[PDB]
Amino acid sequence: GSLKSACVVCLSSFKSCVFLECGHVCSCTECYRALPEPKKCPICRQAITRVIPLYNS
Ligand SMILES: [Zn+2]
Ligand SMILES: [Zn+2]
Repeated sequence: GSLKSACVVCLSSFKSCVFLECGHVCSCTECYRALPEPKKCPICRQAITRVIPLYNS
């Protein structure tokens, strides 16, 4: 289910982040950090104001 579960940026780590405010779950944590500034969601291209773990903190 890699379309559903693999990070859409590297395709090498599982998705692990929720992007706010757009709400999309598309990226692992390393790819988020690596995103060029200003950081935008790979899915919808909205600015990412905050990252929270998909695994509930
Ligand atoms: Zn990744
Ligand atoms: Zn988005």
